[PDB]
Amino acid sequence: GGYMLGSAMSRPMIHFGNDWEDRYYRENMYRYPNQVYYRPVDQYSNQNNFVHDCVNITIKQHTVTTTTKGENFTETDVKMMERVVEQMCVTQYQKESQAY
Amino acid sequence: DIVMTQSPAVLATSNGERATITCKASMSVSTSTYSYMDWYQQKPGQPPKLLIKKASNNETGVPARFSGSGTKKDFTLTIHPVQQEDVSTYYCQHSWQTPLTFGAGTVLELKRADAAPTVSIFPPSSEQLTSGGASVVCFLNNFYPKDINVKWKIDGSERQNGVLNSETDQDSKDSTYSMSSTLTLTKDEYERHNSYTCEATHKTSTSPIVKSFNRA
Amino acid sequence: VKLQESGPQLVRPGSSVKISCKASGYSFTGYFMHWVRQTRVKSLEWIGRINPYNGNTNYNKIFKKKATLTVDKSSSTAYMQLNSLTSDDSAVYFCARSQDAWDYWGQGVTITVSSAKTTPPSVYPLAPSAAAANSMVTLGCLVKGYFPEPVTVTWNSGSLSGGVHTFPAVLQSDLYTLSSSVTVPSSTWPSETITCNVAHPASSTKVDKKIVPR
Repeated sequence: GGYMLGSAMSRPMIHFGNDWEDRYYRENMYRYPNQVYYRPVDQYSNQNNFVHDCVNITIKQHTVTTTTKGENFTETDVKMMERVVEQMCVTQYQKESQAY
Repeated sequence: DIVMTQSPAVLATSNGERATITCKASMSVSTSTYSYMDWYQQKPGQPPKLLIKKASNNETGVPARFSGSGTKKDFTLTIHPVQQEDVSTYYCQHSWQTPLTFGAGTVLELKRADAAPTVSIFPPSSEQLTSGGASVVCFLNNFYPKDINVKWKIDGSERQNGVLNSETDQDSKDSTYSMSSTLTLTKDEYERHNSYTCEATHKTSTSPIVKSFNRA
Repeated sequence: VKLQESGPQLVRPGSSVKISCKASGYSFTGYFMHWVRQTRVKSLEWIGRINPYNGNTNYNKIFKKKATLTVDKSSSTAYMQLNSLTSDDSAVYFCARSQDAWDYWGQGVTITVSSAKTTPPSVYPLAPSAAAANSMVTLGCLVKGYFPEPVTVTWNSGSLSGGVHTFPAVLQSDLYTLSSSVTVPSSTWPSETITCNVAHPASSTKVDKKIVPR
């Protein structure tokens, strides 16, 4: 809806500070997005606004399309996706900055 | 919603022995690597306390005599050895989807040796008499088993009307029970009589425990 | 980690209430917050959840339009507003932090939906009869004729907790009655003072009743 889809990218490796989350994330990150939806930077006041919009649209769209295939995400998945998509949305912002 | 069928509804277990609480889910709540089952413990007046998440992981500070096991549709909370502080109601809860529904709960109670009640009787206070009321109170404290009966007698004759009774849940330190019984009269009624008696009848005595006072 | 809820409330049938849940000690937006109530039957009834990160909510849809969940990120506080309350909504309401498990809970908020009037308790000391049995001594406190629940009863402002039994309140004729016993060695009372303290939030009363001999 005026949103672009960026190129696929490496999913960042997150350390959570405890072995359970660390292992859960490593084993499940293939289920999470590896490209983000974004609007052009020129439609946002600052980077924080670009990023928050990017996180929420990406996760919402990812939840919808994977649900049709039978995916089931729990709260742990959503909070991990919020953390990894946040970093990937920051990267997308930086990729759009490199266009200059 | 997922339906979880928790059993038994009630569980009595001896000190130091093993208690096992079962939860069957209406659909699978596991993958081949993770199971989405939590166990809580609730004591009177407190929110539930999380003991175990993802079927088998103890919360920090939960003693290792608690353990969670199972997979797919069948899950178990085991306590061994059970201690006095473990008396409470336990619940399973899945985390596969919302709503995170609960089993109906299991009331776990400790067994122990018989304990006779400590019985105390209390005349009406001056403050209460001043405003025209007269409550006589009888405490029956720290007994076991929980089945007890209290009888009020005024001037030797059984009195049933005007009696209000309240029972505590099992004590977390000595696994006993306690009961309070209050006989409420008007000040006028109270002063038409002299002898006031509560009689406790309990497994531990073949004759009742009697506490009494004379208004004189 | 602490979740601190607002105090108990008495509300008339048909009106609204807003309960707060102040979180501290963790990243507020890193966890969902659930609201649940525990009924007279002790069953847990889910109300809904909110994601503080983006404000998204999921409701127990069987409720319809009874509840509204919001957060204030500036104060890291979660709010549950309940509309058009009935007596069946009387319950203890809890907020709880969640990531696939409710690991920290608020202390609960007792809501009473009733047209009945607030009544402060009468607090009566229970001193033993003038007979000197000597193993220990048991004293007590009778809290009579109040509405609504709850009251808080402590002995010596909370410093006396061993040997205490506080009995569940009993509802009769639209008024609650509660009692508490405290057991101490015979050498400690009456030489040392023992007082029961009774607070009734709904009537904004706090009463201290010293137990005096005779």
